[PDB]
Amino acid sequence: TNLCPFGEVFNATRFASVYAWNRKRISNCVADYSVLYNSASFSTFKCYGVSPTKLNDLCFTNVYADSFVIRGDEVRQIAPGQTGNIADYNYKLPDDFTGCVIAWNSNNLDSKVGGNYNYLYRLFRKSNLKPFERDISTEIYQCYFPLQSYGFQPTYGVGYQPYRVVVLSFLLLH
Amino acid sequence: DIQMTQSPSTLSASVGDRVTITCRASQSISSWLAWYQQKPGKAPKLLIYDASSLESGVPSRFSGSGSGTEFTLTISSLQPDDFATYYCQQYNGYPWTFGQGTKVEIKRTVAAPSVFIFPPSDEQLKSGTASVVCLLNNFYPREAKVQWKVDNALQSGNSQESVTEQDSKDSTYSLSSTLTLSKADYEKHKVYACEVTHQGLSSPVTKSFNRGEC
Amino acid sequence: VQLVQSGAEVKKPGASVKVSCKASGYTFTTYAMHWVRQAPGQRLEWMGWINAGNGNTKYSQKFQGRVTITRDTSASTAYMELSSLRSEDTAVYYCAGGGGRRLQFDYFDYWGQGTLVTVSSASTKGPSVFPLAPSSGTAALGCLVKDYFPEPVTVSWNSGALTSGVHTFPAVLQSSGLYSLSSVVTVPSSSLGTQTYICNVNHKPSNTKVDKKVEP
Ligand SMILES: *[C@@H]1O[C@H](CO[C@@H]2O[C@@H](C)[C@@H](O)[C@@H](O)[C@@H]2O)[C@@H](O)[C@H](O)[C@H]1NC(C)=O
Repeated sequence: TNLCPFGEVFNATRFASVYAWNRKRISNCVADYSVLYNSASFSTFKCYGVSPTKLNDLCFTNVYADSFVIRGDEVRQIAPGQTGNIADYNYKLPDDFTGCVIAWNSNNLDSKVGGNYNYLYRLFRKSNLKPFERDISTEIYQCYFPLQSYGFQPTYGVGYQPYRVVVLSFLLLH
Repeated sequence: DIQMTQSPSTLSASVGDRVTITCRASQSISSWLAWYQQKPGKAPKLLIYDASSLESGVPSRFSGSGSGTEFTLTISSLQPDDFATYYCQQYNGYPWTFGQGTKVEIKRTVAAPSVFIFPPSDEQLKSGTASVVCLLNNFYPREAKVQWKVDNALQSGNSQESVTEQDSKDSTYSLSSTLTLSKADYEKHKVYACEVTHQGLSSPVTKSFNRGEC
Repeated sequence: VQLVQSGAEVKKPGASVKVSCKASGYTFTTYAMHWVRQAPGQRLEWMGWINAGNGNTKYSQKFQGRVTITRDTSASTAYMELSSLRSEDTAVYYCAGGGGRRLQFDYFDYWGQGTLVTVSSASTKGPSVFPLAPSSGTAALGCLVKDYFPEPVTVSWNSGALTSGVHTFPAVLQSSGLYSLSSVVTVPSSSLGTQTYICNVNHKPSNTKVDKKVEP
């Protein structure tokens, strides 16, 4: 009878590096999808299961909210079947993903004069990641380093500015 | 380049008081803001980051607040080891910059000083330099003016002060100011006195000596 | 997580100072390490930081081309070196850092002990102690520790045997270039002639000992 804390997700002060992306499980509660459907603070809102029209906690047993920050061009990689650096090495969705990708421009929050070296992404990897697999390793090679910083600064073009991404997976199993 | 100015530069309070320093910024920093505690002779300690997040194992009585451009650091009820200087620091910009700070000191009832004046020893007076010393003993609050007069001529820029940390027993400061002046200048003149103006004196107090006890 | 820096140094203007900061108990291998200095009773200044992984550095423009931050991953030690010092540079010098699990270069989690660095055109010399005699209820008398250039001085009274009423002031830096402070005690004027008051000045760096009688 108590509410689903999407606010803790979307309105979080800090967001994860995509390589070490964050996943929050939404257990028994009720929150409204159409709230965000109308929110229109959102530049990318694509769903693969079904239109957000269910209006309740209608017919759902577990909801996984993945969030992280990638750069602006990279958002088109948060989809079934993409193959770039983010899809290959940092965050891969299943081909039969059913869920919503939600992205929105965070230039004003995550960019920094001088450049925000906090946010990071993995650049090489021996093999691709299976979908929802994760890699937080920081092993120097032999001797060169596998993570790189975006270093967002707010004069970069929208292709390079930070984007905050929320990926909502939907479990039915029960 | 981003400037931080914390509002009560000093603050008397008693144990148990609710206490609220303020930090303001040139620009907005939306929430990228940390608070620090610093005690004399010791490195700073992180207290609050991203404006409200309470660092691990820092007592809950500290609490940060504010977004954008004006920020606060409440202390719900003050404890003895909370007497320290406190800084803020922005991480929205570059160079990271801090505020000037807020010494948070022990409120005490008004304590007028006991002024003393010391001629240069003849021992020193052999070296070509004379030092004249005015002692302000055991007073509170800190606000206090010292004016040196030589033959009743204002002396300015040739005198340096120094001040103790709030005394452990009675919670009072003490100041020593010192008129350094050429040997002949001291010998040229007769009347050396210092004038103390403190919150608690009702009238500026002068404490005087004449060269060679004249 | 423990940061232990390198003692304290003092050098001539135009020279350079290297300051190490060995840090222990860090669970991971990629964390930020800043250097931030505190000029006398002044604001804290951020200077720059290095990355514990790739060794990348971000310097504040105010010191660009003057400082250099090395990271010696093998002995888990962080070095800071500032060259051609202008005496605006006398300060304590802390190494900060943190974030740990989550990287951030934003705010400082753990600090070193601080290392104090002095820039002056002076050589070591012991003080010259001068008495501060009384006049006239309660009387006040003192010493004076003038014209010294170590870093510290410490003064007691009657061989550690006077602690009530003693006040010893923070030093003052003279345009001559030498630190000069004073230490005093308030005593009952009634028992002035009977008692003998003698302050005990020691300044270790220059191997110097002085215990000056004070009388009227
Ligand atoms: C996130 O916040 C949005 C902005 O509206 C207000 O935001 C903050 C400052 C609070 O005052 C909040 O209570 C307000 O509603 C909301 O419109 C939005 O719904 C919030 N997102 C979620 C998922 O709750």
